[PDB]
Amino acid sequence: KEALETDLYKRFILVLNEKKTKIRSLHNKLLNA
Amino acid sequence: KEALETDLYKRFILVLNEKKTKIRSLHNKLLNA
Amino acid sequence: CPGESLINPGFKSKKPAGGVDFD
Amino acid sequence: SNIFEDVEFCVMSGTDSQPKPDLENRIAEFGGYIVQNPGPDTYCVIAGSENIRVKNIILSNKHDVVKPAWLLECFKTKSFVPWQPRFMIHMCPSTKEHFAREYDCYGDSYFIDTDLNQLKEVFSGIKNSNEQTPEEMASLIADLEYRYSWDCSPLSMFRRHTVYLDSYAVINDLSTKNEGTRLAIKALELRFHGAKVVSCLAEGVSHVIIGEDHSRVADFKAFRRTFKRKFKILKESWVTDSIDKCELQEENQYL
Amino acid sequence: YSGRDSLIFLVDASKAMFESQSEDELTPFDMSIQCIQSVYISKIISSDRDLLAVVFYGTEKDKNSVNFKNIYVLQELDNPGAKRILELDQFKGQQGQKRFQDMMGHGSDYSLSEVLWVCANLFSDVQFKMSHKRIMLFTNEDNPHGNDSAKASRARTKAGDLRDTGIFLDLMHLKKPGGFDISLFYRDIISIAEDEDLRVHFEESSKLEDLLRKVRAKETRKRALSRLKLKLNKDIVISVGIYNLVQKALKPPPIKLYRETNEPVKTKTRTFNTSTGGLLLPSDTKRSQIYGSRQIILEKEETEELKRFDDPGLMLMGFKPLVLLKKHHYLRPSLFVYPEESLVIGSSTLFSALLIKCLEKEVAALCRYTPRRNIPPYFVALVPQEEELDDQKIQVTPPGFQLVFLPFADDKRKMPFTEKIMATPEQVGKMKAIVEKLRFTYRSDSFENPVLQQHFRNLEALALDLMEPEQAVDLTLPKVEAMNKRLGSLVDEFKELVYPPDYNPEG
DNA sequence: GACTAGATCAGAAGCAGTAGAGCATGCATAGTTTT
Repeated sequence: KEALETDLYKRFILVLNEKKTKIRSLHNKLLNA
Repeated sequence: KEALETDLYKRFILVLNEKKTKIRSLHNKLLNA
Repeated sequence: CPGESLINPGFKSKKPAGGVDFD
Repeated sequence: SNIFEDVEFCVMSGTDSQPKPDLENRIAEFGGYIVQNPGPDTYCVIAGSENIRVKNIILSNKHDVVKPAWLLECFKTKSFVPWQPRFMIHMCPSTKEHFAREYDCYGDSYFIDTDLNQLKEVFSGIKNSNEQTPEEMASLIADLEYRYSWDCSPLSMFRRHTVYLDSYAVINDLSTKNEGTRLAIKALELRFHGAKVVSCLAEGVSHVIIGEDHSRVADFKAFRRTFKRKFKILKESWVTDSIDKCELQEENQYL
Repeated sequence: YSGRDSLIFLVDASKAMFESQSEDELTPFDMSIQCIQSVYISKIISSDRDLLAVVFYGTEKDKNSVNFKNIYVLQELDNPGAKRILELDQFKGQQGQKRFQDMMGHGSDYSLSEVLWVCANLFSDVQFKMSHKRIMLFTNEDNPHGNDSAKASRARTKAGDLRDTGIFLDLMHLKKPGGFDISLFYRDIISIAEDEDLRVHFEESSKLEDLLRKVRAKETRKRALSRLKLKLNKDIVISVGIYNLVQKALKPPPIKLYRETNEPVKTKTRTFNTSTGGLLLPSDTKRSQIYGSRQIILEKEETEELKRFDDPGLMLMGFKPLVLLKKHHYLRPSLFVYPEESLVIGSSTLFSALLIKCLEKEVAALCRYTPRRNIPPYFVALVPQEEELDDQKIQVTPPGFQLVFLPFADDKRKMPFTEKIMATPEQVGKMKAIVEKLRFTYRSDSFENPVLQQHFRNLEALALDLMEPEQAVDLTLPKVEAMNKRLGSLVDEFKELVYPPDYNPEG
């Protein structure tokens, strides 16, 4: 149980962080320019 | 244990669609403007 | 006849190359 | 059905349930101008087997490689479904730039919602990630639960609480384990439900479970008084009565 | 020795051939298939014009001209190819064994006489000329017919008939739980029963090791480059044959294929004039050369006439002491000159006498050599070559003459003048120690051409669709670690004694 | 009578080897330009 839960949560924080990177990049740079 | 995986996937999907709508709104509004 | 190749009759079975073998 | 009008495809994968000649025949029947060797014109390179030829095409970034499943999908729907990361395994620089805008480093995309199968495939895409430590992962999990309001889930509700047990004849001594009692199963079940079981009685302990033995209640109370932060005294019955309810019962009735 | 080799691979399909004695071991069927594939690859690389066939006995299905029962001729006698190897590959693994069982069947009765009859019929079907005819029997049942004596007699009679016809038989016995003993039945069938091949073998035959040893070098049958006339005078003439014992190996010439459909395309080069644009026959063209700010024009026929000096052959000029020949005067690979009695009768006696007397007097015959017509003559030396045999009496040096080309004055070049510096005895001794440390025995066949081996490996991988090509180990690369370990501190002493403290050879 | 089989010779095709031509890579040196 612990192994499955931690693996899934880490694997998903990776993807959410990637999307957060792109959305921050957009909202900041593409709005400033 | 046999249901925790679906429990996790449901929440992960939901957050992903919410922020996906966020980024879609950002992109569409900037492109229109 | 002795030491004959089993793949190509009429030719002697060439030994494998051993390169350099110091004494 | 001319869904494959004036297009070129090059198939170098015969190791499949359907034989390669069957693929050529189907493509020809659909109208695709099949070609036996890729060139400047070939639209793509179908290959379900990573043979030496496929690796050779991989080494040259001039051409794409599409899994055979794309052709099967095209035949089934009789429509030119666009390429997706699930099918492709190598992209020329122009295509890689093209996808980088509408898709992530992984299969998940930005402008199109996700489903269970898509997320499962994206997850299978990742290889591994083990750069974290238990404390960092626990803190991240707790922060996520607090932020997204997922504390109502049946599990992970013991995460925020550290639990100590009276499984040692003497407090703070690891050489007097009392294995062979219901306290072991209680501790293990608590940890299964997300509880952080701590083997050392640190100042950060917030929960303590005591069984039928009340001999050392005085010691626990004295330690609680000494510590700046006080931990409520609890009994093994509280967790047993709470598990069936899947909620944190009030500690006033089990102090 | 003229013709082609025809080979038939008989593989037993009994139950005992599909059982593994140990968990980590290869079943007899797997080993037989691996050997067949290795032989196929070796034949493709070495002799692609040879004929091979694959047959099975003991299967449930049947496929043959005679329509015998329980004999399936999977592949008839034909030139080897990648398609046959790929077809055989589908029986390599356990899944392959199940596929073979489903497609053909196994565990049925059989008669060896019918199998030999089918093999003979397959041999007769071939329309080419066969220099050799061979059959190999892969089996692990030393007593195929113990219950029926008549079947054994029929098999013995058929084997005798095949031997009379000129068909060689080999038994590649495979591992058996109780051991394979040839003395029960296979003494009569086997063509040759060696004295040592009579005891019970508890392990597979050693011939399988030879079969699995892949040969990746082209083998060329004996052929005479030319049949020339050696003229000791205008009246005394003998016939000789010229051979090339050493010849450089080249990659097979590339072929041009069409991209779309993958079929050969033929090329053709045509010359045309610019103004008119029509074709230009060779008779409407000439040759030019600019010397002294002038143009000299000669027809093609005259240009080829310029090279005509004398008729093809070898013209005797005299005899020279062998000490006057210089090793560092090598110009072209040497050839071999042998007698030939087909054209002139009595040449062998004169050639033998000349060879014997040249060996006795240590002299070489100087001659003028003209291989073909319209070829400028060259100067050659025929050095006697005695017959040298190794321990096993297998000839290693044939008897005859060694033809070595001698250089003209134009073939030599002038080297820049350099002052000579002689090393003292200490440095010479240190270098002698270094040389003695790295002593080794050299032979003509101790190295392989890495380029050709890599090309063959890549071609095989592409043809058979292997996951990765096999990487050939290059024996020509020096073993730096071994030399460093052996030399030890000798190199440091030599560098101290020969080089100044600040020399920096690299820069 | 009709028909076939085996021996014999020549013609033609395939393959091996050589010579001749063409196309990359380097660099050796000198010439020219810049400071």
